[PDB]
This record gives sequence, C-alpha cells and structure tokens, in this order.
Amino acid sequence: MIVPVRCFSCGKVVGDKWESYLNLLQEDELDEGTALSRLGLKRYCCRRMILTHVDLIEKFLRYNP
Amino acid sequence: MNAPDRFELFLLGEGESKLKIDPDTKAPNAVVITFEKEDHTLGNLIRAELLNDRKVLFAAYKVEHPFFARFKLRIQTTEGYDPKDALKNACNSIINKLGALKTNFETEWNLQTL
Amino acid sequence: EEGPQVKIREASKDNVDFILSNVDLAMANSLRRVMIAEIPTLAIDSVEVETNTTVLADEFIAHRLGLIPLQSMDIEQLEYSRDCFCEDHCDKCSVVLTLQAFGESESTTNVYSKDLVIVSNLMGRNIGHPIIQDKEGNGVLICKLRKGQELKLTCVAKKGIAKEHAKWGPAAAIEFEYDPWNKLKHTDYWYEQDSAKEWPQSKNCEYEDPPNEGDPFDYKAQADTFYMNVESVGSIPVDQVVVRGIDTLQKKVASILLALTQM
Amino acid sequence: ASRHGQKGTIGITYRREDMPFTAEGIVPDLIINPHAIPSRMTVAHLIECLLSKVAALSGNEGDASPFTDITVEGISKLLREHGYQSRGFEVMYNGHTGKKLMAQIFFGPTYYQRLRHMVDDKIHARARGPMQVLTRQPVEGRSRDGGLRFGEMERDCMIAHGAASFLKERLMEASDAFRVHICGICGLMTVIAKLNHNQFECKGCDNKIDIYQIHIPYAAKLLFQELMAMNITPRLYTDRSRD
Amino acid sequence: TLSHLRRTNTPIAKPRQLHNTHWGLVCPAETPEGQACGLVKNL
Amino acid sequence: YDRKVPSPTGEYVKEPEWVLETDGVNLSEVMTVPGIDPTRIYTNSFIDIMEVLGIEAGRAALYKEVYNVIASDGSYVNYRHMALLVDVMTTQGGLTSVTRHGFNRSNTGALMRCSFEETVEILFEAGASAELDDCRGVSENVILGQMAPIGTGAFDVMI
Amino acid sequence: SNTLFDDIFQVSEVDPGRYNKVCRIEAASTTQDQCKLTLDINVELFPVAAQDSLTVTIASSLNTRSWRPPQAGDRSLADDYDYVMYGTAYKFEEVSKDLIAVYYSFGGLLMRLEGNYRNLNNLKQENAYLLIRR
Amino acid sequence: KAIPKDQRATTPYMTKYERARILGTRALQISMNAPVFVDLEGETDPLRIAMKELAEKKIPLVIRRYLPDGSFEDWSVEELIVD
Amino acid sequence: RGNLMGKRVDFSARTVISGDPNLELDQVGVPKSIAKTLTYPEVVTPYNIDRLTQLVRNGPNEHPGAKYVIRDSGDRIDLRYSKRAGDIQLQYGWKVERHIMDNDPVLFNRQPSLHKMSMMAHRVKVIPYSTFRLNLSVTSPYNADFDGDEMNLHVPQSEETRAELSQLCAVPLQIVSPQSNKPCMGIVQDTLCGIRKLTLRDTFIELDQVLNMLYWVPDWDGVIPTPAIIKPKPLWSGKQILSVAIPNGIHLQRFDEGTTLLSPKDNGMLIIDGQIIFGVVEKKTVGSSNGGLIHVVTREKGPQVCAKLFGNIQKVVNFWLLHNGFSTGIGDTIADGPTMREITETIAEAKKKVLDVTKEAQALRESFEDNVVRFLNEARDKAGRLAEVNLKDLNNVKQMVMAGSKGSFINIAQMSACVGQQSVEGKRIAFGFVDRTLPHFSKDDYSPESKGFVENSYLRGLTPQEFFFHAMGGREGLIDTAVKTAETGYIQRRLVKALEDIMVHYDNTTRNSLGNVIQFIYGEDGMDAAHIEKQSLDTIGGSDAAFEKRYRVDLLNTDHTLDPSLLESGSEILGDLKLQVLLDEEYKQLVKDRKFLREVFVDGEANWPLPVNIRRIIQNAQQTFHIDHTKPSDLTIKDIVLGVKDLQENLLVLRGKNEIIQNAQRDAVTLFCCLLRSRLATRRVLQEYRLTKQAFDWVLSNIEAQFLRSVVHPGEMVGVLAAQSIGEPATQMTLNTFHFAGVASKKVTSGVPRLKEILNVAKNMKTPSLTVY
Amino acid sequence: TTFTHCEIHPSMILGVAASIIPFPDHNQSPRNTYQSAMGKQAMGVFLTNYNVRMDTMANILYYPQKPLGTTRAMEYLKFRELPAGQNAIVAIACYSGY
RNA sequence: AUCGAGAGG
Ligand SMILES: Nc1ncnc2c1ncn2[C@@H]1O[C@H](COP(=O)(O)OP(=O)(O)OP(=O)(O)O)[C@@H](O)[C@H]1O
Ligand SMILES: [Mg+2]
Ligand SMILES: [Zn+2]
Ligand SMILES: [Zn+2]
Ligand SMILES: [Zn+2]
Repeated sequence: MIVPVRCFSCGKVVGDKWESYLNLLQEDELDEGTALSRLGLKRYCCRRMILTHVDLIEKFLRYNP
Repeated sequence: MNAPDRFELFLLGEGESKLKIDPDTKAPNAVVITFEKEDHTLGNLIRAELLNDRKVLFAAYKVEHPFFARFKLRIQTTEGYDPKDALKNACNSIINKLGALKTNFETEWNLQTL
Repeated sequence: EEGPQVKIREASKDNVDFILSNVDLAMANSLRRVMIAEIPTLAIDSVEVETNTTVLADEFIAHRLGLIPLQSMDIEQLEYSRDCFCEDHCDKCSVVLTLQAFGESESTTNVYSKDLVIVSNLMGRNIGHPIIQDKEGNGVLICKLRKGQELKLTCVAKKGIAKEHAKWGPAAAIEFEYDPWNKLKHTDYWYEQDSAKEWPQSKNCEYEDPPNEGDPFDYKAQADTFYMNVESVGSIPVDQVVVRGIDTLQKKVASILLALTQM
Repeated sequence: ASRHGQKGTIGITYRREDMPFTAEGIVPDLIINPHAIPSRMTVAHLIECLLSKVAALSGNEGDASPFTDITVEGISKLLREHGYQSRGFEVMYNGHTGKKLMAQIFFGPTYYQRLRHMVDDKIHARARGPMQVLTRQPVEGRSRDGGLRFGEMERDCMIAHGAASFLKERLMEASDAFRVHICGICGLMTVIAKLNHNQFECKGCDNKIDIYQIHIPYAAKLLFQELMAMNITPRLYTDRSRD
Repeated sequence: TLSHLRRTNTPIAKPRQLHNTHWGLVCPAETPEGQACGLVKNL
Repeated sequence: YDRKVPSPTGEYVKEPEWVLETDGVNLSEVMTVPGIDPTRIYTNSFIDIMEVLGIEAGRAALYKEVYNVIASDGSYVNYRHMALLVDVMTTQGGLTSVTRHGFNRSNTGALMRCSFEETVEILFEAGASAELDDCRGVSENVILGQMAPIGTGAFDVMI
Repeated sequence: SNTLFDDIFQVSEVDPGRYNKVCRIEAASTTQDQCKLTLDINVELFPVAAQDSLTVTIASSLNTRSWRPPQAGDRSLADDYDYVMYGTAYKFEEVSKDLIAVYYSFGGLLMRLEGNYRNLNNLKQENAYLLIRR
Repeated sequence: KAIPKDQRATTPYMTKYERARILGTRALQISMNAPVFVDLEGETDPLRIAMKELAEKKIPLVIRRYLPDGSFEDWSVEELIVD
Repeated sequence: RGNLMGKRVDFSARTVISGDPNLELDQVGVPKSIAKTLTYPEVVTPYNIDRLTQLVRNGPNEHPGAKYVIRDSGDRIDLRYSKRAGDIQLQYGWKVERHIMDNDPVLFNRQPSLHKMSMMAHRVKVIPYSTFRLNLSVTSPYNADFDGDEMNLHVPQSEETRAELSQLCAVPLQIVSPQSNKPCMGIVQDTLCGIRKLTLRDTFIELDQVLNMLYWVPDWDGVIPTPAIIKPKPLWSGKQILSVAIPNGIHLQRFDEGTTLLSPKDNGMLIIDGQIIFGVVEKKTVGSSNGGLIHVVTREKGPQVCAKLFGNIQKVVNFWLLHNGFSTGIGDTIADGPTMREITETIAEAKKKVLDVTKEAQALRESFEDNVVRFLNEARDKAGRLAEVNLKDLNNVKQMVMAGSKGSFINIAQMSACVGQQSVEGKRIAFGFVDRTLPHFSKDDYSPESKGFVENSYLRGLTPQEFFFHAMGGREGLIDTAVKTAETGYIQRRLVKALEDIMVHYDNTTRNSLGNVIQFIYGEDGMDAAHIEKQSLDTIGGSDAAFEKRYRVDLLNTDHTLDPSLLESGSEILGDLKLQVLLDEEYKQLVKDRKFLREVFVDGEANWPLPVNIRRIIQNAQQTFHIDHTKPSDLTIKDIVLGVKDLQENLLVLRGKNEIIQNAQRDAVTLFCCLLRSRLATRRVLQEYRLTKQAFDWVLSNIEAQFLRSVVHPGEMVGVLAAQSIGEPATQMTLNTFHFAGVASKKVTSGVPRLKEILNVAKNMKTPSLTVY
Repeated sequence: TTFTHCEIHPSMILGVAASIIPFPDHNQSPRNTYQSAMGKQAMGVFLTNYNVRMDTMANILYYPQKPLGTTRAMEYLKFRELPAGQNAIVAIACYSGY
C-alpha cells in the first residue's frame, strides 16, 4: 500500500529505498535491474519487494478526507 | 484466537523447572532429561558434544511436537560414569569452545581495522 | 586460541564474511540460529494514537512503526518489562518516542522515521535512535499526508528477542555454507546429462583444493570449515551481532549448567 | 492458493530459524508438498515459478501470455546466466542440524493469493444452546449458535457399526426427547396429565387407571398430532397382542 | 466485480457442456462448479 | 473366445472356440436351435433368464450381471455383499426391484415404508387398512426414539 | 566364537546395477573347485575390481547385547581385515547331491555361498561376521 | 418361551456387541455407586473397573439372546467365553 | 425424512482439519476453545471427588474445569454466574458437566458418509489451534484433504455410549475393511515416498543419525543394533533401523517377477522375525494392499499393535525425510533429447496408421472411431512408457510413481510425452459446426488433429485448438462431479433402504425385519468379511502326475515311498497294511476334493477368498518352534492323518443336535476343509513342511482358534454394510474424473446407468445381447 | 489457401478471471476452472475508495504486489494496479510432514 | 419465519 518495510523473507530494510528507486528509474534513466542492484538489493527476495510493489497510497491521497 | 502466547517459547511457568531428570529402565545407567523452553539450538549442540565423550554409549534428543517448546535428551554412559557428570562435561566443553571463539573473533576484528 | 579459529575475509559496516574452522557443524548451526533468534534488540512495542486523519489505519501505522530499526548498542543495560518493578512505561525498561506530523505543504508531505523524537531520559545510553542509512538523510518512509491531515503518536519501545516477534531481529540474512566441493558427499546432485556442468561452481570453491579425480572416498572426514556472511539491519553492529550471538549461546549453556548444579 | 488451482491451508507456521535455508541465506516464505503436483498436473505452476525467479533476478517482467513462443528451454538459458541451476533447483540446508540435504529443493518466487476462507470464521461448537419453537430441535446455523445435522447417512453409518445406544442418545438426549402420556385403552396422546395432584384422566374412554408415560422425540409427537389432525389414529400400545 | 458484470445465466447434460460454437464468445474455463456448471457462463 | 479346458494330462489349456453374439434376445427360441449347446447359452437380460429357466437361474444371472459391473475396472467387492443384494431381490419368487414399486410394497411396517418414498400415501393406506406395526424394524425404532434391535441392542441384559 | 569358513576367492564380474555405492560381485574359489560367491559390496568403503583376490572369513564372532562404539585398548577380531559385515542367514538350499548353498543378508546386502562339505560349520544363526581381506 | 439350560444351540463365545454392552452397562452401574466385586486398586475410571471385572469374570449380568421366533436363551457372563 | 430420521444434535463441533505426523492413529487434536465449549456430564463417585471438585473450583474459564453442576433434584448450578465455591462441595449422585479432557472417546465424521469408515471414534488430545488435527493414515477412510476440508465431532454424554464408541467404532478396530477384506488404512504421502528411499540398498546411515532415529521409536527397547558394516565405518542400512518399528514375530514373503532370494532388483519382500531381509518397502508392502504388512500385523497380534506400528513407522520415516529432503521441479518433466524424437516417431507413424484406417473407411457402423480411438490411446500409452523407461532413477516424479504415493503412468505420459485424445460423453470431439469441429479447419476433415488429438505435452504447451479441445474434454469431468453425483447417491439410498433391516440373528441365519429368511447362513458360510484372505487351493490345479507326486504315499511299492530320513519310525513304515489303509483313504479324499473343486470352479481358478490363512500359520510354527531340516520328524502317520480329521470336527459354525443343522454345518465348512486337507497332507507335513509333533499340535490349535474367530457375530447389520459396500465404490469412482480430464472411463458414463437397470430390473435393456456356444 | 479471416489473438478467448492465469496452456483444464473460481475470492484492493464506502465485509490486503509473471491481457484488466496477491518465496519440499 | 442468491469441502 505504502512501502513494504523490512523483508518477509529475510528482514532487510527496504522501506528507505523507494524514493531512491524512483529517482534512479526517472532521473538517472536506468532500468529496473540496474537500479535495484545499485540500491544494494542483491538477494532476489529483497529484489522482488521493490520490483513488484504497487504504490496505491498516492491514489488514497487524492481524496478530500 | 487459540494461538498460544509467543513468550511461552522462552519463559518458564509457575512450578516449571528448566530440567526434569528421570532415570530410564530400558538400559543400565541411562537417563532422560526434559529441557523446557528450549529448541534445536541447544539440543543438537549438547548432543554433538555428548557423542564426543568416549564414556558415552548413547545420546539422542527429540522434540515430540513443534507446538511445544521442549525436548527430551536420552543419555546412557559407561557403568561408573554418572550421566549428569557427562552433561556437565559437555556444557563446560561448549562454554570453553565458545569463549575461545569469542577471543579469536575479537582478535581478528581488531586486526581487521583498516 | 586453542579451538575455533576465524578469518575475516571481508568486513564492511553491514556485512562480515568470515571463515570458521576447527568447529563441528552443530556449533556453527547453533551460532547462526542464536544470531537470527536470541540476541536482544530495542523496537517499538506499544503505540498510542492521539490523532490520525491519515488514509492509513492506526494499527497499520503501529505495525510499520514496530518494524523500524532502532539503535540498540547499549540494550544490555535496560531491563525486561516482565522483570521491571514498573508500569507500561518507565525509564530503565523502555524508551518513549513521539511522532507529530502535519501536512502543511501543498504537495504530499512524507513522514519519515527521522521525524521520531526521543522524549524519555536515556540516562547516558547509546540506545533508542531511529537508524539512518540513506544518503539523503531520510529514514524509513513511515507515512504520507496530503494536506491538513495530522498524525500524533506516542510510542513505547521495549527490549525483546526475535523469538517473540521478528521486529526484534537484527540479522537480515546470514549466508552459511560448508564444503563447496562435494567431498563429504552430503548432497547427491540432480542432473540430466552431466552433473558437473549443470550445477554452478560456488565462489567458496576458490578456497579449497578440488577433489582430484579418482582418489578414494574419504569416509573419516567431517565438516570443519564453514564460510559465513552475517548481515545486520543496523540496530547492532555486525561484529557486535556475532559477538553477542556467541555470548548468548554461552549464556544458555551456562544457564543449563547452573540449573543442573542447583538441582 | 496459487493461480493454478493449487489450493491449500496452513498446517504449521515454523519460524525463520527452523526453516530450511540456501547457501545465500534465502528462507522460503512458503513450503508446499511435492506430492501435490504430479497428480494435479499443474506444470504451469513450475513454469511460473521459474519465470518469476528469472524476472526477479534480472529485474524485467515475465511474459506469461498463453500462446507465445516462450519455452522452458529459453527460461533455463536465462537463469543459468545469473549463476543458478537452469532447472530452478537449489542446494538448501536443514534448519535444525545445519546439514546439507541430499535432495536439492525447487525454490523460487510464486504469486500466491489469500482466500476468504479462514478458520476463525468456520470454527463452531454447541453445548445445548437455542432451539426451535416448532420441532423443539437445535436451531440451524453457526450465526444462530445452532447444531450440526446428524443426517440419514450418518444414521446408516452408525447402524453399520452396530451401536444402538449412541444412535438413540444422538436422537433423544442430544435432541427432542419429550415424554408423553399414553392411555392404556385408546392408545392416543389424550391423557390430561395434571401433575402436582397425582391425577391422570383420559376423557372419551373414562380411563383413569391405565396410563403410561413414554419418552419419544418431540418430532415424533408432532408427527402423531399431525396424523391425528389428518383423521388417522397412530395408536401407540405398550404390550404386544400378537407375537 | 468484472466477472459479475460480464456474466450470463441460462434458465434451466447437453446444456451443461462446452459447445464447439463457444469459441471466442464464452470463456471455456470460467464457469461455476456449485451445481450450476455450464449453465452460468462468462463472456 | 478362449476357454480353459482340462487337458487329458490334467493341466488346464486355453483352447479356442467360436462363440456367437447377437443383438436382441429370443432365448426361448434360440435355445431349441440344433447345433448349439443348450446348457451354456447365456443372456445379459436376467429377466429373460427367469422367464425361461426359473428364479434360481435368474438369481445366478442377476449375480453375474452385478459382478460384471461392480468388478469391471478391476475393483473387488466381497462376494457376501453382492450375494445378499441378489438374494433380497429374489426371495419373493420374482425379480423385486430396488424401487418404491418393488421393495416398498411388502408386508413391512408402515413406519419403515413411509420413510423411503410416498410417505403420506403409505400412511393413508395404513390408516384405511388398519395396519399393525410390530416395531421390529430399524426405522420404526428410530422414529420412536428407542434402542433398536441392532447389534449391542439385539438382546436384553438382566441382573 | 571361532571362524566357520575361510577361503580365497577371485572376482570375475562386478555389477553396478542401478546403485551408486553398492556393487554385486561374483567370485570363484581359488583353492577348491566347486565354491562360488555372489556378494553385495559397498564400493565407496571397499572398492572391488575385476580379477581381484579376496580372503573371505566367516567370523560369526569377534573375540545379543547393544552394540558399543569401538574404543582404544581392545583388539577383539576383524583387525587384520579390511571389510567387515554382520548379517543373518535366511536360507539353506540343496543345489545338488554334493552341493549346498547358504544365503546371508547383511542388513539388505545379500550374499550366496555354495560348496560341498566346507559349508558344514555354517548354521542358521544371526552370528555371521563376513570378514574380507585384500 | 425360554430354551432350557441344556439344548442351547448358540455360540458360547461373547460377541463384540455383547461384550461392549456388558462393559457399558457395568461402567454405568459402577459410576452410580454400585458394589464393586473386585479389588480395584489404583483404577478409578469406571470403564477400567468394568474391564478388570470382565477379565476376572465377576460381572453378575446375564445376556438374553433372542431368537427370531421370540424364544430366548440366557447366557451368564461368567459362562460365556471371552476372546 | 428431515426431522425424525435425521436431526440436528447438541454437543457437536465443526472445524477445518489439518495433518499432524506427531499424533497417534486413534488421536484427534481438539482446539482448546472447542474443548471448553463441549462438555461431558460426569457423575461424582468416591473415586473422583477431589478431581471433580478441583475442576469445579477451576470454573468454566480455565480449560480443565466444568460449566455446570447438576444436582439430584435436577436444578443446574451455573458456574459463571452463580457461586462456585464454599458449600459447593459435591455429594454422591450429583452430575458435574466437565470440560472435554485428554483421552476421551469422541465420534468424528466427514460428509458425505458413504461408508462406516467415514465415521470413527477418536481419542481427544487438546491442542492450541483451531483445527481438527488428525493422523495422515486415517485420512484414506475419510477421503479427506487438508485444503479447506471441515469435519464434525460428536461427544457422547453417557457411560454406555462411551464404551460403545471405544469398543466398536474405534479407529484401530476399523483398520481392516469388510468390503474388500483388505486394510483400508496404510502409509500415505511423504511417509510412503520416504519408506522406499530409506529402504534402498544404496542408503546407509551413520551413528549420530541412527541414535536419533532409534530414540524416535517410543517402543524401542534400548538396544543398539549391530551395524551392517563394521570395520571401515559403522553404517546401518535403512532396512536395519526401519525393522526396529516392525514388531518381533512378523513374517512376510513377497516375490515379484524379478524377485529371488538375492532379489537383484530388490523385488518382492522378505521379512523374517520382524527384520527386513531384502526388498524395497513400497505401496505393495506397507500400503492398503491385500496381503501387505498391515494385514499381517492386524490379523496377527492386535489392531492396537498395528495402530502403534503406524506411528512407529511414520515417526522414523518422517524424521529421516526431514534430514534428507525431497522436491519436484520442471527438470523432472523434461525428457532426454534423443528419447524425445523417438516419442515423436512413436506418434507420427501411429497417426499415419490412422490415415490408413480412413482409407478403409471409404468404399451405426462406427467400428472406426472405436478402432481409431483405441489406436490413439495405445499410441499415447506406448509413448508414455517410452518416456518413463528412459527417465533416470533420481527423477523426482519417477520416485513418486515407484513408491505409489501419488502420480501414475498417465501423469508421466501427459506431462512429458503427449496429452492424448480428448473424448466427451464417451466419444471423440463431435462436429458442433457444419462438417467441422472448429472454424479453423476445412469441412469433411477427419484427421486426428482435427477431432481432438493433443499431440503436445503440458511442458511443451497446448496450441489454441488443442487448448479448446482439452477444455471441452475436461468440462465433462466437472459435470459428472456436480450433476451425475446425484444419480449415484440415489442408488445408494435405495440400496440402504432396501437392506436397512437385514441382520444376522443368533441362530446364524440372515433374516428380514419380518423374520423372513434371506439366507440360512450369512454369505453361505457364516464368516465375517474382515477375517478373509485370498488363498490358493493346491488340489484343483496342476497335472495328474504332479498331483499324485504331491499327495500320493505308498508304503508297499517303491513308486511313491516316504523317505525314511523324514520320519523317525520311517524304517518300519514299509508294509504295515493298517497304515496303508489309513493313508490311501486320505488320497481318495484328496481325489474327491480335486474333482469337486473342478466341478465348483469350472475355469479352474485356484485363488479364492477363504477365512484362515494356513501358510502364515505354517511359517509361524516353523519360526517359533525352530526346525532343522537335517533331522527326522517326530510325527507318526496315525497323528498326521487323524489330526486333520479330528480338527475338521472342531470347525463349528452351526450348533444343533438335529440333522438339518448338522447337514448345514457339513455344507458350510466344506471348501475350507478341502483347503485344509490340501495344506495338511502327510507328504506336506513330513517332506515339504518338516513339522514336529509339538509344531503340528500348535498348528492345529491355532487353526481351530482362528477359525472360531472368523464366524460372524450375531447382531451384525449385514444389509447396511452390504448396501454401503456397493454404492460407495460407485460414488467415489464418480465425483472424480477431474483428476484426468479427458480420459475415457466407460464405468462412470456407461457403468452406473447399468446399475440403474439391474437395481430397477429395467424392463428394457439399453443393448440386450445373447451369447450362444 | 482459402483463408477468409484471421484472429486478432488466440488468447482473447478467455474471460476476465481466466486471463490472470500464467501459462494456462501448460495446465490441466480443471485447474484453470478452479483458479477462475478462486480468482474471485482472492483478497486485495477491490476499490481505491474503500475508506469512503459503508459496505459490509470489505477485505483489503496490506501490501498488494503485482505478479512477477504477468500475461499481456493484465494491462486491460487493471490487475497490475489493483493486484490481489503477493509474491511469496515458495519451496517445494517434504520438509517435516506438516 | 419465508423466499432467493452466491459460496465451500
Ligand atoms: N457434490 C458433492 N457431493 C458430495 N461430496 C462432495 C461434493 N463435492 C465435493 N464433495 C466432497 O469434497 C471432496 C472433493 O475435494 P476437492 O473438491 O478439494 O477435490 P480433490 O478430490 O480434493 O482434488 P483437488 O484438491 O486436487 O481438487 C470429495 O472427497 C467429496 O467428499
Ligand atoms: Mg456455486
Ligand atoms: Zn530479503
Ligand atoms: Zn519498568
Ligand atoms: Zn384413553
């Protein structure tokens, strides 16, 4: 919904690597794999945490209440 | 709803003892010790050191159910050797080895400083 | 020393790759299980929500807060809640934090773990600080606020181990390997046409001699050398993680010995 | 359940220490039985797991469209480049003793879904709660604190075992069991049993001496009363006239 | 929600079958199995 | 077909024979055709076996037809169950079907017969005919909530 | 307490059939004519090739109770051999007028021995310690 | 009517139905404060005392086996053979 | 039908079930919340005052406790509102509705209850989870999975009812089924897939793991077995430490096609005195097999022993598999390259062969699609066999097929070689359109690809046409699960109602509720269906010369003479006209039995179900009384000949001083007497089975004892048991067929509607036929 | 040679629920039907405005994740924006018999 | 209560 804190499979913190991931994707024009490797996410259990995530919070932030 | 408390894995009860020692009549000089609030972390480690004793004829642990945090350890030693003494010797050997490993790791980390 | 030996081949602030020697498999496995499970850490435990206009549930935010890594270098000085003659909150058994956020900006306002503020008296202890490892200086993204939305939380962080909850575990992942070559024949490799060309050669194969070609099977050999790589979430330094793991295992063994002596 | 009809329920929840681990520290989020697939023939599950492993490692998005030219031989040639066994197998170590396993375990990411069915919304137990007003039997439904139906097939199964007291107890003590007074002459449930006075009367045949009591299900009593209301006399007699 | 919005019911064996003419008009796989198999279809 | 015939040396040999199979049954006329074996002709229509050979041959044919269906894939069911099923369908001198027409029209108590099918009609007929129910069946003791004469309740225990 | 059958066998064929650590060897006695052996052997612990010579001895005892791990100090028996197995005899067949055959099962590995009268001390006892020397 | 003690043509072995009914009846009677005929020692569960009594053949009950025609045969529990 | 024959009951619970390898066969795991809701009224006695009053003071909150205290008058003291201490001290005759505790008999059921094994008595074990945890071997009678299934628990509320539950409906008492006289419970799933990998010649275990596995056996006697290999390294074979679970005194010999005393391929089975001599343990041995280990341990010893054996095997095998592991992946379905092209050829020519067949088509009838469908099925089967043969032994799906835990040959063929031919309603895909099956084919096209032949495997993937054809074929597997299940449940209900009142009376006759005699002896022999094994009659078969050499003894001529080495007095046997008179009468009896059995069994089949297993008793006598073959016997001819004759008069099924009952007795035990004389002839007891006097007496005593245990117990509800045993195979045979999704099973399509004819004596037969010779 | 039409794509014969299955042609048809039935019981974000609706029995997964293996039809079904599952790490192993 | 829908083994 917001950002998957930690990692179910292991426990590594990945909640502080979302804005950096987006900046790498957009500002640095890198692809998903290179951006994920440049963030220090080596294990594919952590890699899927940021690779496959839907940031629905923004949509929930578009309502008046 | 029916899930047990997660602090029941490492907290003793009201009248619950960490070790329950019962003589075993299946084999001579054998004993079964039930360890409460324990896991495979400290059952395999004790069994491995018990098997390293030349005066131990049998040593094996088991957890009867994963729901409950306890395990039974059967120890059978050579006649004239108290299995409690075997357990004490195994624990002392584990403590000495762990202390040596701590000292060696501290020395290696100190040398590792760039 | 005399028994176990260590060789730190890689050391960073988050990973330690070392090589244990002169140990049995049981000791190494017990050490890694202790490092995963039974080394104490400080983490948020009780969240009181005073104001929550956000689009996130109170318990959602509480669960996210509980997973935030907090500094726990001096965790050994605090007391357990069960063993403290105190109440739900105190100074020698818990750390009190306060989060106050308001969406004043027109755009989305991010609430980070950096915004957490320690309120209780630390009494000169290096404990209870949100951990910042991002280069931007921001911690973990706790939440987001649109405009006029407010978050007011009082958090109580208590000492605990990873057995009770995974939020208290400071070991992210502990790589553990032994016998890179299949000398001991503890594994029967699955193959289609060739077993040596279909299975990738592990890196640790560079540290052992290949098993020759036709030498007879060595049935008297046991596992002695273990290649380990310990990570840390950040609450406890990696060297402190491994040292406290060894200390906790030693404490468990000594507690059993003491119980036996008392009986 | 996965996206292939591979449904299941949690049987145990091991912690991270007790779970098998690979040489790089990955611990499965879920363990499924190998015996599930060979009869279900859900090869798409394994292909999806392999493709998901490749996609997670490479960072791309796996294309699982049905009628494409993507083949398992093409996915395997991509997984091997990343440094893994081409068929998805991975050497995993035991979580208890830390020893290698002789069999390499199929390991990888798979998309799983949580279904609406949970035990806390299915568990039920009844200890003589509310009952119906018509048949005086246990009410129906978990939400109504009702009991479970001991249907005819269950009755036949209990007959096959040759247990006669359990069947009666399930039919009398567990439900109904309303005693009725029977006249010794007409045999109908007409006796005006005025208790607290020790007087029983059966107008219509002037029988105040031959009265018995029988323990029958309330459903049986209501059946007999409905038969009486339909101009039929189900006369219950205690003794046997013809052997 | 989408499946409900694109459902079809036949008020009624041969009817509970996947006919050859359902190619591309009715989903061959999506159908209930709660005694309404084949009678309820999805576009 | 192949038939196991005892050879003159005592062994069993699969000798071959020619067996004709027809589409349609005229047993009472085919059996008298010269050149065939009248003692080995068989029909899958067990009704025609009873009308030509008797109820006992009808019982044997009924058991054979039941066996050919229960034990066709290779499944095995003990002979006792099929034998009892065939016997129940034949103790009245004719093929008594397992249907409300065949076995529900017996002299059994009306409480057992009304629990299967045609409940109200059976009860009406019992009331009109004043049928007496001996309460020896299982259904009759189930409706009355009594210990049926089933195993463990098929005897009395005194002191 | 003593040996029951000591002989020397020359191996003629080694069969690795469907098993990676077990091979079924066939051997013929070097000294006496009609004496053959068909034995399953753990190749990993004791590799056996073709045309090898093996001294086989039926110890039946090493001089009932729970087995005790070997300890320093004692010698017992099976100290000059290379491969020792313990199993139960389960069949005594009469091959011919002057031939007998005994079957042993060392935990699942089967052995068949054939002879004329040298197989006289072999009785149907679990006491059988197959000793093999290179 | 009633078959005499002789001319009884029924199995002297106790059927499982008879054994189970006897055990249940004895267990129910014992739980209702009936005189136990055997030294119960440590046993407290009434079914256990019933089994102990059956093993020593001290249950004073009797089975009335009913023939289809209505006649019956009385077999003592002590008389019956239990296997 | 809705309120009297079936009611809603109190003291019942329903919950999702899950497996538990650490639970006994007869145990069930009850959640704590359910155990605190369901209650049992216990009468206070001098033997339980303290426990009952402590439960009362516990209250209805703590699990060991009570919810009510019923007084003698009838008033109930609720322990949650009213006071529960003080003068609450109990008095004799009061009832205290306690919470359910450990070791309580509870009925346990799963719908639909197609047979009596779907409803069994289990033993309560309180657990901390909302699941009805149960053993993995008891799931077969229930037909239960752990993927959402829910089950029901009924609590008896009396002392008689608990005894009835624990003495008739107990799980150990239901191990052997009376339907097919074979066990209905066996080792299943993982334990079956490990039992064969633990019991290979290639499996060896070191001391440290052997100690743990030995400790995991609760009945282990504390004696370490001597390792199979001693000097180079102490190693225990898997059969060595698996045999610790097998009880002492169990003998079982199995010989497959490749089985020899040396069993090169480890075929067959040989267990001597509870020790596995050779053979890989698989479904044929430790499964629900006709003559496997479970049947022997159940028939012999006790069912409880067998129940203990289930747990002893499961714990060891599951512990071994925990530290070994077992998986399954894509590479298990990939066949070798060179072995794939052959498969393609194995298809292609067959397809072209079908082409030739259609040339015969041009010049109701059918006899073409029928033959073409058969050819395509044979092509699929031979391709699957070619694929399975060339699969390596370490292949994980092959190991599951070898063990029999799950999967089969058809699964291998469909996942690796080809899916095959898709058929709906018993016929291949019909022309829904005009002269074609799909709009992508030309009209008048009869090629196999055009009418539903899937040439591809699941690994390769199905083309859109083959995908649609497979969907069409597999939908039929779901229709007969929701539509045709009602047509086989009505059959079973009619069968149950027709045979509801049938039972065995105390005069050993089978009667209706009116007293009408259905059968004069149940099953024409009066034997319980659970005490019967398939046994061979040696007299019926073989040559005349072979039979003579088998059973003919002549004490006067050298033609057929007893070896004096066999019998101690075998030196003075020669001559002795009285002994020849006693010895040729038995040969005449054997000849009469041979001709009688050849009359009864026209085809000459020798293997028939009979009550008492005699080979097993012979083996038990040989092992128990240690017999040396190199020693003369101790049996006089007058003892072997007259012993069997005296035994034949002790096989009493019917009792009566009249002549009708005596003739019925002679007729009843007649074929069993033929078997007995075939197995206990003088030559057999002297030469083949070198028995002694003590061994012979023991054999006779055991035969007499076990025969008297197989007689049906008066009170059996035969009709309900027979009705369930007929409709249950049909009901479970249907409600399946989604497991294969396209294969042609005529017995679910044309099998059950034939049962609808016989039961209703259908006047018109779908296809009448007359067979003339 | 007498083709009169061509199909846009063969995979457009499936429905809404069956278009979520990855590699449905490598799967037994009853399994596809089972998933189509179970695809409507998967828990996820059913609507973005779930916090405004007063509807009975609303279930929302904490962290919905887009599938790692996606079909090309998922773009038009909005499954990558309102997913109903998570990418677990599954191991196929007979670990402990549970 | 009635009716109906949908859904699980
Ligand atoms: N219409 C029905 N009538 C009676 N019983 C049914 C019916 N539908 C399902 N069942 C019960 O549910 C079980 C079906 O299980 P399920 O639907 O899970 O399929 P399965 O055979 O377990 O295979 P899989 O789990 O692979 O689909 C049967 O054993 C049966 O007892
Ligand atoms: Mg439905
Ligand atoms: Zn991770
Ligand atoms: Zn405090
Ligand atoms: Zn009256």
